[PDB]
Amino acid sequence: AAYYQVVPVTANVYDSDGEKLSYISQGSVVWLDKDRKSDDKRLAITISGLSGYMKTEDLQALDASKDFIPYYESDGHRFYHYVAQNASIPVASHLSDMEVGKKYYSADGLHFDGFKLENPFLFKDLTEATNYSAEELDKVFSLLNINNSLLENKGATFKEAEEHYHINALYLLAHSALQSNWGRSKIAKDKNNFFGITAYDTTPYLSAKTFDDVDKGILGATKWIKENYIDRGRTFLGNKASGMNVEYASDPYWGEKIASVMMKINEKLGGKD
Ligand SMILES: CC(=O)N[C@@H]1[C@@H](O)[C@H](O[C@@H]2O[C@H](CO)[C@@H](O[C@@H]3O[C@H](CO)[C@@H](O[C@@H]4O[C@H](CO)[C@@H](O[C@@H]5O[C@H](CO)[C@@H](O)[C@H](O)[C@H]5NC(C)=O)[C@H](O[C@H](C)C(=O)O)[C@H]4NC(C)=O)[C@H](O)[C@H]3NC(C)=O)[C@H](O[C@H](C)C(=O)O)[C@H]2NC(C)=O)[C@@H](CO)O[C@H]1O
Ligand SMILES: [Ca+2]
Repeated sequence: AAYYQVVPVTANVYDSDGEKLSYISQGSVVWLDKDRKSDDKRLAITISGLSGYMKTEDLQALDASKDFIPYYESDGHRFYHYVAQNASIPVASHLSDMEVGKKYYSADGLHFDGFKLENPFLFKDLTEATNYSAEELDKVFSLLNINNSLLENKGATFKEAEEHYHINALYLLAHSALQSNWGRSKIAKDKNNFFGITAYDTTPYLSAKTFDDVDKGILGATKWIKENYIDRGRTFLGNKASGMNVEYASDPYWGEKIASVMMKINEKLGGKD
């Protein structure tokens, strides 16, 4: 088959030596790589920029004529990634080379047969500060109709976290928005944990770290990200080949999702970044 789906909760991706390169989530769809050798035990695959090997034990073959395969599609204004059958995210502006309503396929969301995307937020150095002020960040809640968020009116805390830890506050807002449903998930409300800190796939709620209050949750999560990712040379969102997404999340499109939120916020606030 050309496409395979991940069966267990997570599955590893390996190099030719059998060394672990990353891990990907249940239901993820990987492409068979016909330029490398597969055998009975391991398939040469590509996923979210990463070319490696997966155990056949962890995979189920798909039929693209009846099973969902992730794809990209333009509405004539934005290009969307269908990451699941009923969920899309905007990744880029429409390019004249895109046919509206045509499904496109890409192993990295950057290289397509007929055009190339820039996803600048996906590769932006997260140690560079946002050009948004605390007051501008606070405006996003009204502009994106975000109701009942624990993060409302916390722009000043995001900017303090940026000042102190040298981590982009637009990224911190977008990461908390995506990971905790704008500070409305049960982990957010119970644990003041807006960033999925130690929310492991096997037991996400139980494993998630606890913080004392909303401000200590924003500052403590920022500290944790700085010490565990930025200071260890993971300085951009990325994908399964490089960046924070290699280790931070099993979801192969975690980085693309956060970059999409950054893109949406930046457009609403006037394009300063
Ligand atoms: C279309 C769209 O936009 N959809 C949105 C939707 O995505 C939103 O929902 C949110 O989705 C997120 C994924 O995109 C999901 O992310 C989860 O987040 C945590 C943190 O990122 C992550 O946890 C990782 O788990 C692994 C284990 O599986 C750990 O790796 C282990 O670490 C051990 C110790 O270091 C090590 O011994 C083990 O060997 C290793 N295991 C493996 C297999 O390698 C990670 O630990 C790392 C390595 C570390 O210590 O640094 C751990 N990361 C961290 C930082 O702790 C999950 O993988 C990830 N899940 C997926 C599928 O990616 C959000 O989940 C949150 C946390 C939650 O469950 O509440 C999810 N949020 C919600 C609210 O559902 C959605 C929001 O509503 O919005 C949609 O629009
Ligand atoms: Ca190696």
